Amino acid sequence: QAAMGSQGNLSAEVEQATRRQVQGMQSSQQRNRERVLTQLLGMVCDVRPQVHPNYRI
Amino acid sequence: YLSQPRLTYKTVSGVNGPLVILDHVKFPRYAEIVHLTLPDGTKRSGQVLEVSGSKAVVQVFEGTSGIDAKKTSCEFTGDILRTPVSEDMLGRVFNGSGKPIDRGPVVLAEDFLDIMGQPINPQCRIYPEEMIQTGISAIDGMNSIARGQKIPIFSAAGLPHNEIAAQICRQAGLVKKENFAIVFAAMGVNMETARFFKSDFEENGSMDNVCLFLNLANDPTIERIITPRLALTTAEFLAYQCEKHVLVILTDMSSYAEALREVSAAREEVPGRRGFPGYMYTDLATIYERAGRVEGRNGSITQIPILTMPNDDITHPIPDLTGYITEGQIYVDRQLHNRQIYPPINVLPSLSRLMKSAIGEGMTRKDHADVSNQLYACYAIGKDVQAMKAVVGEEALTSDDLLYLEFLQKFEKNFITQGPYENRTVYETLDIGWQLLRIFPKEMLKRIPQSTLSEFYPR
Amino acid sequence: YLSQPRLTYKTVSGVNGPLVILDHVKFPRYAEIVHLTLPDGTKRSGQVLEVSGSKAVVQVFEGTSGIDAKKTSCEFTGDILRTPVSEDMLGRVFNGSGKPIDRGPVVLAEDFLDIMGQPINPQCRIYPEEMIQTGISAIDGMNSIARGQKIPIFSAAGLPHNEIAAQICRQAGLVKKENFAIVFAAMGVNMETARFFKSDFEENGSMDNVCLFLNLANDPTIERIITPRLALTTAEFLAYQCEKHVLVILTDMSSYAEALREVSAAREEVPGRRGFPGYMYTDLATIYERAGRVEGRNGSITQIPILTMPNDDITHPIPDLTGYITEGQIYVDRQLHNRQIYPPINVLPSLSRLMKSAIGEGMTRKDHADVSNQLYACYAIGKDVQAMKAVVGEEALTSDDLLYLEFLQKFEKNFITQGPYENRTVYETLDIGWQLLRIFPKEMLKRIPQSTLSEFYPR
Amino acid sequence: IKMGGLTSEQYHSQVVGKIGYIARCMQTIDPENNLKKIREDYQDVLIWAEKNYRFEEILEASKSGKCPNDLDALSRRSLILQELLRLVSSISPFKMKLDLIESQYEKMKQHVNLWKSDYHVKLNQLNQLTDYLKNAAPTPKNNFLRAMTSVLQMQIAQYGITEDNEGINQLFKLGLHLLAMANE
Amino acid sequence: EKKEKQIEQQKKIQMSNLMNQARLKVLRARDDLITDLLNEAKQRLSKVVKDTTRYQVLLDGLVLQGLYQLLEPRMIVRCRKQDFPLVKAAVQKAIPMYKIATKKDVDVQIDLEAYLPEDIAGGVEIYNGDRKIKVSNTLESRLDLIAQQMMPEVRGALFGANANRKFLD
Amino acid sequence: TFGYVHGVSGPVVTACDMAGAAMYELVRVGHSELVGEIIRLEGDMATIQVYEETSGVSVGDPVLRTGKPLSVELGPGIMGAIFDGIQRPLSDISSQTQSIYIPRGVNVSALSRDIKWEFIPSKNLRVGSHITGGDIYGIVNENSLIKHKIMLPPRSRGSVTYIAPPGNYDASDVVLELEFEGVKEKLSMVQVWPVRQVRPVTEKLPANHPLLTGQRVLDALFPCVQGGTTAIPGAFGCGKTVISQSLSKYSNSDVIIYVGCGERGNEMSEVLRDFPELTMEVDGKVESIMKRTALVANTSNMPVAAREASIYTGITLSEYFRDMGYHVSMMADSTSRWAEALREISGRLAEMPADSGYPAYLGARLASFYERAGRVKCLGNPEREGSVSIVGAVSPPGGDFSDPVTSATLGIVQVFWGLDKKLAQRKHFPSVNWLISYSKYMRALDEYYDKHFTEFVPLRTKAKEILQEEEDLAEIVQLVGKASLAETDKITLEVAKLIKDDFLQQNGYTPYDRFCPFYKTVGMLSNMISFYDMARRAVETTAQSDNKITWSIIREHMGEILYKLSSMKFKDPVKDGEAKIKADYAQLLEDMQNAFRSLE
Amino acid sequence: TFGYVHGVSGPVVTACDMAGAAMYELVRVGHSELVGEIIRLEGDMATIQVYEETSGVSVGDPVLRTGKPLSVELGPGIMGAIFDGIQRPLSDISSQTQSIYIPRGVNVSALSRDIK
Repeated sequence: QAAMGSQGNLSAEVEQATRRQVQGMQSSQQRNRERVLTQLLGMVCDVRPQVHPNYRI
Repeated sequence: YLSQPRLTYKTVSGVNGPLVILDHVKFPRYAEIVHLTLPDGTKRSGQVLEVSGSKAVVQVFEGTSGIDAKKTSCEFTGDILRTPVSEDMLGRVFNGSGKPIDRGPVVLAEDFLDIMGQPINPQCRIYPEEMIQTGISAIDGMNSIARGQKIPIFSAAGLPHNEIAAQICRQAGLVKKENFAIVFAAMGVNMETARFFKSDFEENGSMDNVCLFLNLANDPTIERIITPRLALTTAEFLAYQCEKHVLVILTDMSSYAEALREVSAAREEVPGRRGFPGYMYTDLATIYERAGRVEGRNGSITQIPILTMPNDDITHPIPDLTGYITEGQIYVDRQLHNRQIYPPINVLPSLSRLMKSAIGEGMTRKDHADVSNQLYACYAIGKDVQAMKAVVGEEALTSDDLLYLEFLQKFEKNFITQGPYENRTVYETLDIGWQLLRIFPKEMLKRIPQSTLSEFYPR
Repeated sequence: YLSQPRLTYKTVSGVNGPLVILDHVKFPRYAEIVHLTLPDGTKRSGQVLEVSGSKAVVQVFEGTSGIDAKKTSCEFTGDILRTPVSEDMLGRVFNGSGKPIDRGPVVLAEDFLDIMGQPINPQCRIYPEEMIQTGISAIDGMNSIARGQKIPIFSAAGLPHNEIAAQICRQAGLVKKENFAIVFAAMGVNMETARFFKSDFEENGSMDNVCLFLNLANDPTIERIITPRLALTTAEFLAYQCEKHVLVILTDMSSYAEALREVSAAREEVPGRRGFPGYMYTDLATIYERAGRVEGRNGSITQIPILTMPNDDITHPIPDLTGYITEGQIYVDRQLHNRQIYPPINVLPSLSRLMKSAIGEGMTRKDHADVSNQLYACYAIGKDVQAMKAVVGEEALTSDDLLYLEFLQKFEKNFITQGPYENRTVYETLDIGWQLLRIFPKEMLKRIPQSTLSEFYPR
Repeated sequence: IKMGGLTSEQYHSQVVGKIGYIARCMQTIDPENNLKKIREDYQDVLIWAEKNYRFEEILEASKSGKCPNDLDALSRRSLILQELLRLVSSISPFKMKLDLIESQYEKMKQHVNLWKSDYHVKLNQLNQLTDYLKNAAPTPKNNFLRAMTSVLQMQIAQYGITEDNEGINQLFKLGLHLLAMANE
Repeated sequence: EKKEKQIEQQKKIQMSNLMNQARLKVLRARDDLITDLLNEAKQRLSKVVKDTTRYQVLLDGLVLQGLYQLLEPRMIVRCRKQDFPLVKAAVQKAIPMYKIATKKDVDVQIDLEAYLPEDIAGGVEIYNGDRKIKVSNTLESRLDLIAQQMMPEVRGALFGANANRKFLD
Repeated sequence: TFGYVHGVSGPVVTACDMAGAAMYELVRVGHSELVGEIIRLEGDMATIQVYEETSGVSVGDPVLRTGKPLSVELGPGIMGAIFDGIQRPLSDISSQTQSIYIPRGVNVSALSRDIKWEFIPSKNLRVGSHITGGDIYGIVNENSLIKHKIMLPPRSRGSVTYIAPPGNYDASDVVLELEFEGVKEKLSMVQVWPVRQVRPVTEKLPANHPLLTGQRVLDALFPCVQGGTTAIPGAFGCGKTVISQSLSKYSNSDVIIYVGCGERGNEMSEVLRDFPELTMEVDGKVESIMKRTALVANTSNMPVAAREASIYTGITLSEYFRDMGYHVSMMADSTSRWAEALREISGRLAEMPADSGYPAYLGARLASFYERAGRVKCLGNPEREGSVSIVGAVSPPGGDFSDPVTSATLGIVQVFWGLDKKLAQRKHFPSVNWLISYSKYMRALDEYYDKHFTEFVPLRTKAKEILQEEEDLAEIVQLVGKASLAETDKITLEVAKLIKDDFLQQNGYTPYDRFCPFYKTVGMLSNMISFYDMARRAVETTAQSDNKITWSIIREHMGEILYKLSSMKFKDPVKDGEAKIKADYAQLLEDMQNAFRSLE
Repeated sequence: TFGYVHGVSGPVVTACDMAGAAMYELVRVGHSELVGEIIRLEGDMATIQVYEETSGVSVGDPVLRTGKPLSVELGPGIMGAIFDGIQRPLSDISSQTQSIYIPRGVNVSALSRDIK
């Protein structure tokens, strides 16, 4: 009976930890998202065409 | 970062076995990765096995079946193969080429490392020193592993070398007289054994520490070639950058050497000894010697190659070269296995050339070396007496020889024999050793110094 | 039929050992036949080993000595090698290529058959169950032949395989409680062997049933590629169409295999073990597997090749692949011959895979299988004890081991040893086997059920 | 990347297959929506059929992750309905009561590994007896089996399969002995 | 004791398996956040494409990048129908710069016959004369080729650097 | 569209104008339309293996270009068929050409299109219902044993637009017709699958159920399992015949598939003759074994390419019935003669060899063959789980254990019943080398044993221990002599002889030991090991004491008991009941206890 | 002068435009300047056994022809030194590059020029 019961508590515990981690991750993302996105799009737009460094003539 | 866009060629000029030959390639790289689309929409990776002028020979990971000229496209990825590494892959299960097969996400890289790595600078490598305990008494007590040693578990086909490897994976850890990590890497492991590994590590709580790479027996042999290198690249990241002691368990290096043979024959090199390539020594060295402690970084990499010795011939190129490069040997033995002893580790031919660094006060305990030597001596004398018994008869034996026979029995039955899920600290293995050595009165333990006998023997 | 004129090319482009490479050939046909007029009128034959565009690589049967570019005229016959066959081929002697050398006329074709032979449907191939009473006890009692079995006589240089084969030929007949035609393909047999076989077939008055295809030692060494195919094609005509029971002898499959090696080396194919072509297994299967019965037809082909094992190594490719393809080998042993035991048949390494279903109640006798198994077991144990006796001397041997040694001695003396002109019926061979088994007490005959012990043992 | 060994395309087609199959199994066992608790437990997968859709619509939703698309969970949930459907069908002349059916369903859902279960073994044995009779000829063996298996179906209707009812155990043992005995 | 150990062993398996699924769940949530970020990036690139003035410069870059990567004598630029005037201008400006930087003569045609799918965000695909070699400089391709390389820096920026990672070589 | 032959060297035909031909595609060479398979490409020239004798092909011969890889037809008709290595039905070729030869380029269809199979749709399917790959949309009454569950092909999908009513249909009739994204697909009862592509499964599962052969040695000391991978040498008097036919007549397998990769002609004519004669009890009726078996005959003289493709055709048929849901069992008569085809083809293609000449990819090929084994959760909607056991005979030269095929096999197969030539020469059958043979499935099966035969595992361990101790002791006995042995050693020897002669020895041709059920096997081993335990108990208890008991006393004291322990093997389940045999073995245990208690 | 890489098959690199190269001369292949030894000449090509891993070398990579065969640099500074067999100074590689690895194609001068 103890085994039948306590595993519910353990499940609640582990899901609680998972929810906390997901919240922390989502918060950090929602904070740094703008500065990552602007950089990423700027890097996409900055083309800088170059010939292969081995080209001859 | 590579900004330039990738070139995709439909110029396949031949398909010869596992190789697709493309021509008019612009400045091919050797070892460049390729993603080639078959006519029917399927996709297969490949590695530029060779280069010449405007030609590139792409070893397609999966077979070349269904490839053709005139419709197969072949994107050149413009860089060598690189593994994404993080701590996140500690606690994951991957197939031979870094694809997750635990239904998790693709790894969010902390870095991209070239899987060939570089050789550790011999003037930066350090001596291994302290012990890594595997829980298996037969190697913790008698063949202990120093942090940075490379010690292979020789075993014949059919012996439980896979089960021993799994036990080491589930039990290993620092002697704790929490920065330990494991990198399991199964090469050429059949599906049932791979499932055994995956489910065992998942079930027995160890998955937090273990990054498990699986190259099933029917996965591409090129993925087999690159699996040990992925394993060791992750091990180098976790050890020399995350500073946590890693234990790399490469499984079935014979099944790795077979893939090496296949790739050589694909290159159309002539065979070396016993059919294996001539350079197998350098290659196996490149795999093994990515190990050991390094000055100025508190991590390390220990290795435990596991070898299926063909025909049980210790002269065969795989075990011979592995003995040349590694620092010991642990024999899984067929007579013990048949007698149904587990772990059938035969401690007479087994050896650990750096055990002398992993033991002693402050690392395992004051009496480790002495108990190991005495157990070995009494075990060998007991085997001698057991050979003699059947010739001279039991009643022709002296009382000392009966003591040795009893010690042989109880050493094979209480110390060597462990059961898969029994984890014994090195301290417990030593106390079992003492419980066996007390079969003898002190005067027979001639290899133990009196300063130790007087301290440990009583009780 | 072929009404079109044959093209004749003076276009030879090469001569290379047995080969003749042409060029500018119009639509070459692989396996086509070619008639080479050499400069001096000598007319040879050859087969197109491979075609490529306009090229053909002829393989000249009568050799290439004297051939030259710019004057040798190769007439391309336009069809694969179709040989004539007629029932009156029985009682003729033909050279290696099927031309007459008995001073009789060429074979006025009753039909034309492709020497390769059209393969037979495994669903309507019958299982051979009628045992041939070869008369040789070392065969009938322990390795019995069944009418349809491919059962080569492995032997070595200097052993009496010719005498054994001649005895089988002149003694073979069904079990009493249908007279064999013979088709004999001599390959690389010296004149003494060819004349022995011929003189024996005349001495036994059998010539009206024998069709010899001689390719002597001094005859050209590519012709013995097709000589066995000619022999088996005539055998198939006699068996599956004329309804006769035919016993095919092939004198030296090793000379055949060495002709194959010659051609393979001349073509510079990738060579297999010991230099023989890799496809030797398939090419020997197309020779051996033309034995056996077939539904509807009343004829049958029994096949008794003969192999000279080089260096007496039964693992050499010729005997090894012949043992894969043929239903078990009779084995002629130098260690017996040097002791002067004729026939030198060693019963340990020889078996007849169709024996088991060709013996028993109503077919030979109730005790046949049990006597065979028990004699084999007793002989094997006797050989082991004989090996031991050299080490431990006759004092250390137990009386049971002495019983076994006596059985071995009297088994070689009575059961194997046999007059060259003596045909022991299967019943006599079994009685002689029991005479030996009764050396042992009934308790030691473990492979004989109690019923067949009690019924037969005490008499 | 492969999921479960199936290319993700096949994986999502299989998900849509399980969804359609659970819809079919419900429509078979309970056309009059009497089995309400089961209906609610399968609402999430049933909704995609209770509301009409195109196969490619459901496949798009699954590939987007909007559907229930964990193929293992779907397989388990489908197997429960499949075994319950076999229970109800293999006793069709003796259809059992709704509350008993729901109890059977609940016990089956609770079972750790339904496929390897004694609950499934008993259904297999009942089917072994029943399927043999769909074409058997008039003879004493077949008449005895028909009678004994009909009373077995009755008893199954009365006591489900969760109960290791002794009458049903006896009927299984004897019916199978009779089935195994040679016709002569 | 053996029965109690059975219950304890089941407890161990269940706790282990539950914790493992929790680990994968958090990691998959992280991957999901990254996927959200990349979808946002794709939409932002579409917004950029809407603005011709910058888009013209972006195409001037992409077309010439394709020409440089191919270095062929005869070439064919494939673009969306919406973009044709802009890609025309891009090719017209790119040809002289190609000549000067590579010294090669070149002939660049625009594939009016078969444009890219209208769903494509933008960019170009440059084929060589016989169409057996293709360089795919569409914006989606570039964004992928950039994000896959950026992930380390993206992980660092979004979810904070790894404190365990003492050394970077 | 179609190319032209350009070179011919045995079974390798280089063909020009094959511009777009796809690797491993099928082509129709020559004017006779021989079947061929592209094995290489160079520019516009393909290179074509040919599955039929090429003698008489000429340059310029049309090479027609079928757009499908080597594929096997799967549908109602397989059960009972005798197939050529590439699916050609030998029986229909015979009945159709009315002559005993296989014409070159014969093109009779794999499955008869004339038979009116009885097809019954799955009742709950309807127009518009969604189905996916592997769904069982109908069932065909192929024969009284196998109900051929017709499955939507893998890689198929969509909404049903027409599902045929119950009736009788040809293998060609459109039986179902379904739509996906606006494209319609019409399905008949026969599908086509490339033999070299693994037939997909939802999930592979551990192989945790025993596959009982007839042999006590194998069922006990080296268990095989549903979906297990096994290797055996091709022995004589045993091996190929005894085990195959015993598994056929009775085992846990619902379908048996055989593949004679390189079988000798007359041995193949033996198999094709015995199998249609064998019968089995099912529901109290004797039914043929060809109602649940299929044979892929490939005699040694048939082309090398076909000798290679035989294994794949067999394994694909086995996987088809696995997907249906059966516990299929496959016997491959010679993977060694298969490795010969691989070697020869590699040589002809001019590839670099490896150890002993075999192509370096032999390991990968053998893996791709074996690893299709196992217990699987089949695709498709109606939940089910079949399996495909695989048992591949090996035949290294002269019994060599380093032979590359044997080595690569040992690296893949979970079970290996190696061969002891000493026993073979003694005529001790089975000839299993119980010292180097192994089975890695014991870990799995211990659960099944702890649920069904709870006492079997310690018996197995003690039997292995006894065999090994006797092996050890014989080395001394032969070097010195038996005088020095103690009572424990004597009992170990004299019980190991009992085990080796009366438990691990089985006459497969007798009515009683043609097949040894597991209750009989565990009863036998239980009695023998109980005898060992109680003899050792007596001697151990009375050692170091004056009233000493010895084997010399026990043997004479209860000679009857030893006789009955030896005679246990003769009990016959076919007439003696399971109850009778269990009671007899328990009575022998009782007699043993009484005899030992009296000796004490 | 410079040659150019014309092929790469494992360690065996094949370089064009090496007309004057001396047999068993050393060359620095690729942009990372991996060491290689000319084991063959043919025409104006050369076969170069590259000592270090070739992964990443590409056609067209410059091949800088060292003027001397495998040679040791002899002078002050040898004493107390640690050298790889090729005369690479490890006790300077580790110090200068602050890394535990031998950089692929490292080019540290064997004897320090800096120390007086």
